[PDB]
Amino acid sequence: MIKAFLIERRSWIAAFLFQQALMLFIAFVDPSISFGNVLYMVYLCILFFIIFLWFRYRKETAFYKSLKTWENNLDVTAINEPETPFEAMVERSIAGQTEHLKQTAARHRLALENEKDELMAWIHEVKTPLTAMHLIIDRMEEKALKSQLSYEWLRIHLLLDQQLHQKRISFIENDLSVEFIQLQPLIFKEIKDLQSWCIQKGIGFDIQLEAKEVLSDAKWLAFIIRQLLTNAVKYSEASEIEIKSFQKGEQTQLQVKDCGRGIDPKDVPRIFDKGFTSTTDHHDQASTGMGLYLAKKAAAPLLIHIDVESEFGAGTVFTLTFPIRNQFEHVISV
Amino acid sequence: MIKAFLIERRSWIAAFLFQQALMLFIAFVDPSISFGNVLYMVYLCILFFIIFLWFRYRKETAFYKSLKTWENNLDVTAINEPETPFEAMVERSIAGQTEHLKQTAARHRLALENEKDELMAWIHEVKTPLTAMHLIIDRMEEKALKSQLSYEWLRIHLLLDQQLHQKRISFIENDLSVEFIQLQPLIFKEIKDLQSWCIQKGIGFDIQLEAKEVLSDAKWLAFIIRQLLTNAVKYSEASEIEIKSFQKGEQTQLQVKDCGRGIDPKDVPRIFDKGFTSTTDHHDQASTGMGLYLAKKAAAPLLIHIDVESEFGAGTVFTLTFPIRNQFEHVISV
Amino acid sequence: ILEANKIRKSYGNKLNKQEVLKGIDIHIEKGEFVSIMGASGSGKTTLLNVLSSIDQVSHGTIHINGNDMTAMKEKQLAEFRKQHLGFIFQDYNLLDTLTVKENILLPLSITKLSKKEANRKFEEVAKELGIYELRDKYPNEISGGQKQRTSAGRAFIHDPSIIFADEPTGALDSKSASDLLNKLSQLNQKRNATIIMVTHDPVAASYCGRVIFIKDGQMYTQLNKGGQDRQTFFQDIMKTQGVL
Amino acid sequence: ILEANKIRKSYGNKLNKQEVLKGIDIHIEKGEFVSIMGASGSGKTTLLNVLSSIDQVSHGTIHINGNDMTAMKEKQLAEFRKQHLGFIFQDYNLLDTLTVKENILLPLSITKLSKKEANRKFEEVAKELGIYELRDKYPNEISGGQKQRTSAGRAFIHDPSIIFADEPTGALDSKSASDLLNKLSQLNQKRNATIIMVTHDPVAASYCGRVIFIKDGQMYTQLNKGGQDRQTFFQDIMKTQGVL
Amino acid sequence: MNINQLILRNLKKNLRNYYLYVFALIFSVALYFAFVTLQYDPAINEVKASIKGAAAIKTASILLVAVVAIFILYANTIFIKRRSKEIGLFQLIGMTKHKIFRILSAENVMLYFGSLAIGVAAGFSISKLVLMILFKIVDVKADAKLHFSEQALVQTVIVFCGIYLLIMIMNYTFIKKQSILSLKKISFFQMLIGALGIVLILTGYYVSSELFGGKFKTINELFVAMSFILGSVIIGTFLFYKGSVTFISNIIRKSKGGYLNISEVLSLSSIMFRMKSNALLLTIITTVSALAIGLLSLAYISYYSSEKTAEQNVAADFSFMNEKDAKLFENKLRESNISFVKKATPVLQANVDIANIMDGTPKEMQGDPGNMQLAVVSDKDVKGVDVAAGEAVFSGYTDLLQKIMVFKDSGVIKVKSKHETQPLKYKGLREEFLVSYTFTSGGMPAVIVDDSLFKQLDKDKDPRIQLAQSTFIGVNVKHDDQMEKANELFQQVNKKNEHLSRLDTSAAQKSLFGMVMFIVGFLGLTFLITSGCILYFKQMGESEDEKPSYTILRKLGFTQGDLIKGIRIKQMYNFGIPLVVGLFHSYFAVQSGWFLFGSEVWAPMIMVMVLYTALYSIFGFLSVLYYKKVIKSSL
Ligand SMILES: CCCCCCCC/C=C/CCCCCCCC(=O)O[C@H](COC(=O)CCCCCCCCCCCCCCC)COP(=O)(O)OCCN
Ligand SMILES: CCCCCCCC/C=C\CCCCCCCC(=O)O
Ligand SMILES: CCCCCCCC/C=C\CCCCCCCC(=O)O
Repeated sequence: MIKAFLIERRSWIAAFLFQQALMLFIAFVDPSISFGNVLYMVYLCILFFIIFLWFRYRKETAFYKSLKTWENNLDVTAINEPETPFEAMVERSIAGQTEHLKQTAARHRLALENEKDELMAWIHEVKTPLTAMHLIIDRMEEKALKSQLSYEWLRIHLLLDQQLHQKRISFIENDLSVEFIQLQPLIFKEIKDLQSWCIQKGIGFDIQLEAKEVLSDAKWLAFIIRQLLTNAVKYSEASEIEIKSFQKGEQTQLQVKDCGRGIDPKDVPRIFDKGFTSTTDHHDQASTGMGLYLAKKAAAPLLIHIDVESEFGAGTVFTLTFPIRNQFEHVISV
Repeated sequence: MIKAFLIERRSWIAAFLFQQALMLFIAFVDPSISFGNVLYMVYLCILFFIIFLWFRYRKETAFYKSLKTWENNLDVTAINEPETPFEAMVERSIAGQTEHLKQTAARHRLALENEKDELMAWIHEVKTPLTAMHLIIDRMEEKALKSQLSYEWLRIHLLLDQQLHQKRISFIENDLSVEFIQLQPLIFKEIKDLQSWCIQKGIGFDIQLEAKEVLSDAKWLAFIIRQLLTNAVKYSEASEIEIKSFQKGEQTQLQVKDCGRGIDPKDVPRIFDKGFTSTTDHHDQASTGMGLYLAKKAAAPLLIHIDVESEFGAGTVFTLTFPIRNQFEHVISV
Repeated sequence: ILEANKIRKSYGNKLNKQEVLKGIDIHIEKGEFVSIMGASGSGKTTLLNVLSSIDQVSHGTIHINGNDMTAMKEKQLAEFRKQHLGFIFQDYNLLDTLTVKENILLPLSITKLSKKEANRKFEEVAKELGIYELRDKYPNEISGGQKQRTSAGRAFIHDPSIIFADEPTGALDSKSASDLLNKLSQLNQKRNATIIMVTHDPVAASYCGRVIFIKDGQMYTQLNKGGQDRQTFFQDIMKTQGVL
Repeated sequence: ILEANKIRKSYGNKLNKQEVLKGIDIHIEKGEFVSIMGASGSGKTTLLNVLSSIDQVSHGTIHINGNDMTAMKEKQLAEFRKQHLGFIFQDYNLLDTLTVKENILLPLSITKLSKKEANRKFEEVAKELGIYELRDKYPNEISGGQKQRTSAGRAFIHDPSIIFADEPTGALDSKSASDLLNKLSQLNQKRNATIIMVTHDPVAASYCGRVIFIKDGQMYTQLNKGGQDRQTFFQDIMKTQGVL
Repeated sequence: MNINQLILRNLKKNLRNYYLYVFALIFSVALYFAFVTLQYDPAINEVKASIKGAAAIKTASILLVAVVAIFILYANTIFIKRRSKEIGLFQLIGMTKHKIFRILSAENVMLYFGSLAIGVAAGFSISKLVLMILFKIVDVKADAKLHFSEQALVQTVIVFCGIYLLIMIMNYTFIKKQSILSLKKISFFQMLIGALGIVLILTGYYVSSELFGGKFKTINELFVAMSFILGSVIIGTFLFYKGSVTFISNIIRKSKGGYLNISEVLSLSSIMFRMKSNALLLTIITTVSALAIGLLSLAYISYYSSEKTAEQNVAADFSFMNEKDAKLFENKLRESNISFVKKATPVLQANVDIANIMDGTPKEMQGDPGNMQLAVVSDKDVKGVDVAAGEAVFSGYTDLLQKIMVFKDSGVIKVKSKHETQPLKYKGLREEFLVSYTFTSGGMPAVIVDDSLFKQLDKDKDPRIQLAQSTFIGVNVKHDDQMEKANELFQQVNKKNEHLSRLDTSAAQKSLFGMVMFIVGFLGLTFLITSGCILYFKQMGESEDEKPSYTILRKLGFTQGDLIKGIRIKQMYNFGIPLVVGLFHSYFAVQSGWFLFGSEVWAPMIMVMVLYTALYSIFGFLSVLYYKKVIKSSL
């Protein structure tokens, strides 16, 4: 910063040099003043001025280098504390702009909180009507039209549950609760929830649970089981779903099998991708293609591995590998 | 700021004074050099230095005071273009900070607009199955069950319409379309839309419209009229709603009157507030209480005055004052 | 007298965000001896720090004696912290070169109360804490259970509005701990002075009137005692701690 | 590891002579955190000088892992202590002209080890002591606790067996002292290393597992803790220090 | 770890901390080079006085080098004791004792030799300013030239190489002596010590008040009082610091009660704790400062009154004792276009007894009281007074003799004639002088008698005590004109230089005392710049050994704006207490023998004390700067 400092202060230096130049020049018009002595004076002034300039340089060219230090890389606190009054105001302005940015960030956070609160308000104001509609629907007599109405109600109820679980996958971290789960009551509850779809599509359930106890999150395990059963029912017609749970080693596994169309091998690794919809059938457009992705995302913290084995024209096999009991102590204690 | 400048540049003044003292001393101790010329030079140079200090003060004080006016004001251009490299560095740093703030704010706004669009798409994909159930269910035979189902469907559709217009109230100005509207067909359509509730509650309608043609926007006016009729139906039991539209001077007045429980005079000014719910009866808890607020907010861009005249135990009269045709000339042209 | 709503502190290294306060709301009536206790990884220490002026608030507001002090300013905050809010640190913090009377009278020397008023105030304070016979001893000659009493007397002399005690009886034996707690309770009973105290020892907090169980930056219920003996409240506190 | 048996130091300056130590017997095993507490004027510092091989001995047999410090020369003894011992002092001795990394890596610069192993050792030590983020700061701009933690970590870079440590709490407040003692206790459990603290502060000594009280010949009492909860042991050590 | 990097970083740290040491080295080297260049200049021979002129600069150089050597050695033994933790740690790490020596000796030779090389180059630059300063105190109209004088280079290099060798030998022993270790209430003794110190100092002053005048009436008794006073003052100064400060501070502390603010806390704690430890240092500083100030003030007092003493010593502008030489000088003045006034008055050397007139003691012997030599003149030749019979009037004032021999009012004077004695009385004392010092012994006044009485006294004319010439032919000059031409004419009149002029004596006195003033002033400046640095380093250590206190205080509510305010008063007291004692010593040294030198005081002392105080204060402020630097980093 030699050149920058010199350009910054090129008036005071000119003042002093003009002083000494005038002192030398008044030596040629006055016979009462010699030349060597005046040269000596100018020599003892040049030396002093040079030393003073160097010291003032090395003191003063620090803050404006700290400013360039802070500009882009890192170290928000790089700027040195002001010592002269002039730098104090620059520091105050920068700090004021920074705190203004922080206040804007806080206001944006408040706006996001308000929007999310209105989102849950709408969620509850929509979730009450579904219960009211179910209560009203459970009063009718005819077969076909009532079955269609129940199918529509179950479709909307499942869609709203998927949306609520998608909203809750952000806060699953603070809502996890691991305990012993009995597979048979959960499977019966899922079957009862999906009764209308199975009745309309003529799909039965084969319950063979060798293992009856599992260790995971009951709510999310029920979510995954319900999603798998819904997918199997939708993608299969006039087929029986075989649900088998067996203990392999020290880890429990649950298998759901359907005799539906199956998944093409080229799209099997991409079934769990977010928003994925198969182009094989036009009816897949109605499917949101979000249940598998949410189930995989929620199963990862639960130490459950999801495997898919699908052959076209044969069916699809889904297996969930429950974690060992000892692996949850590290989660409860920490 | 005189003191703040004379304290910041004390070193140069001290150095100048010391140089003058050195010159005087060396001139004194030497017999060759006289001792009047140096004194006269000292006096003249001191006065010139005073003028030079004033001149230097002016520029830097002006620029820095401009910068300090910039930091806390509503003028972003209050910073002058830098003339010396240090001010260039300061301006560059401030410009970089402003660029970062602008980038992050733009990213935040674009993101939030993205979730808003996704939410709107979800709302559409949720309201479509309501039409699906309407199409499926407009075939019922039993009178009471069909009436109850129609009442529930109408309530849900009214909730969805209120939510849709709450979403569109941020762009209502971009949806305005001035055209001549026949009030009678619109009122008949609104009455036929609320047929189920009136059939259930035995509510009749009296239609006496002296004025038939108005100038406004179809969608928002229809929404406001539907909300007013829905509130009148909900707050009335086994009463006939009379709608009167007559021309008063140069402004069209539309009156909505019902023979329900009315509105308490203390609560009359507060109905227009967002989310207001009457505490007289617990049946109003399920009501959002935002339809009146949405209607009032939509009436302002339409230049329509909303009047309220209610009596406790008698009924509520809702009056809408349409603006003059010539008052739309200034809005349409712009 | 204290009133805070939706307080939130984010302590991070500008690379990792780990909030520790989740919008704590607390109300304290003047003349109450409340306590804050619970767990070891919570932010109760940070909560006590942020209630005072030692640390700012990232999101929220706090009111002391009605006077809002949330906008804050260094020269104003320092004056407010000096003119009120007596403190009792965990450490003794006694200047060794000075005697027991100079340490007590030093905070009052930036007000110029002449000499008679200062002597009268010191007489009144020292008559109640039982340290009047130690007007000339040095801190390196008295027992470890009397320096804490001297610090408490220092904190109580300029009659502040709210007194923040941060683990007072943490490094003392049972006898001196009980003596100091009894002295604190008597001083609170006689002259109206709110004390907010953070303790890890249940029998130390048994002398209180209210207890707040901060857990993971949340509220997790509150106790109130009331018209009950110290023993039953002690057992209830122990049971509540055992539940957590 | 070490065995104290009839350890005595000779004297005889001018005419007046005193024998501070009059019989020393300790038999301790690896993975211990013994605190040789005592009383003022009992020559505990002299016990450090004799035990740490800093001061030459005259009587008694001491075996450091089966090696007697009287069985080799002064240069060999210096090499033995520099390759098998580590020290922590009351006041940290940190050069200002170096960094927090170079300060810790200075002991293992003369041995001429390859850079990668030294970097790995510093990485693991700094991560397990919590100062890795302060990797290249200067000791001018760090807190009081971090300087002492760096000094402690310096004595762990060359993997010694016995960690001599004078009072590491002289110029620290309660929070920093508790943090440092917690870190030392965590260090003891992970890697087998004997720590012999010598302090006269019950708060610091309550973190140990064995306390030895020296009156004149280190035979007064011997507490053992066993299954306490860091508070009953605190009261026990207070009572033992107060009975005499 | 690339030891060179460690050495470089240590040197960079050392430069920014001890900069006063570097400034002192450069100043000392420059001044020594300037004196050695000035000594060998052939133009120095224009300084003509009793002392040669080129043999005093040698003494000044020898005096200067010892002061510089002592200061350098003490500073370098202060510095090494602040590096003991580092040495202990390096010995624990595994380095030998022959590598620490190199590590902390290679970062010092570069600094020392850089200072030595820079100082020489700024010493050839001030070698003419020193000449011009010298040729203005002694009035000489010569010219000064700029040259190098290569002998000064050799002398300076050799001297400072020897000093550095001593430094290195001193450093090595300390390193080869270190061990691997090192890594309230007032008694009844301090009260007695303080009381004894104050009493001894006061007694020294009171005894010093008499000296020249009264008792001690010989040469082997005065040199006893001088030794007693010097010893008493030095011992009292030493005992003042050990006990007499603690007593006063303790009284002040246990007089406030229990109400103390921040300033009193800091000041009392610092002074009471630390002022006792440095007792030998402060004594040396105070005594040497007093000595320098007193000597300079006395030299200035003597040099100030040269004009008046030269005008008093010779009554007229010229004085002549031979008629042939006087007529020769008037002959040379005849054709010089300069007119003169000549006047002659006979003088009688007669002895009388005035033993009854002094108000002091008869023991002030200084000759036989009945045989004092006095000058007797008539009244007709005197144009100022008209005396009568039996009345005697004196001449001159001579402030010196008034204190030695006080004069009472009118009495009786017995004339010690051959065979008669006419009593007279003392009428009054005049102030002007009428006879040169040749005829009036040392400074004894002259009597005035009536013409009729003179006509009998000159008739007597006892020839036993008469001088060579009993006549006062002394020529005057007209109003201000070219006196210098008449001056060299007078110079060439007397090849034996036996007469007296009114300018040569003044010039000789001015030169003789101007040289002394020059030398003493420069040595005093060097001592001031030397002592300031030592005090600064001691205060640096004291400030670094108190940082915890500031941290504790900064937790109860106090801000830096109050800590610095207290530090101001602390530094004021710490740097002011050693100064007032020195000022008192010097002031009581000056006002006991001032009449032996000049006739006017209060002009020099104020100027000298003001200069000394200003320089001492500019050394004082930097300590406050260092304290401000330390306080900030004690959060
Ligand atoms: C004749 C009457 C004398 C009265 C007493 C006057 C003495 C008062 C003044 C001395 C002025 C000194 C001015 C410099 C002070 C600046 C302090 C400072 O920080 O200097 C630091 C450097 O310090 C130095 O280098 C000082 C070395 C020379 C000291 C000044 C002396 C210059 C020559 C002496 C004059 C020679 C002629 C004397 C004849 C009158 C700057 O920071 P850094 O070390 O570069 O950064 C560290 C890198 N990590
Ligand atoms: C006699 C010729 C000149 C001799 C060399 C000059 C001696 C050193 C003088 C001053 C050095 C510059 C001072 C440093 C700048 C800071 C001063 C300030 O801030 O007030
Ligand atoms: C007769 C001449 C008198 C000269 C007076 C000199 C005035 C003071 C001179 C220079 C002071 C320089 C102060 C620089 C020290 C910086 C402080 C620091 O950072 O350590």
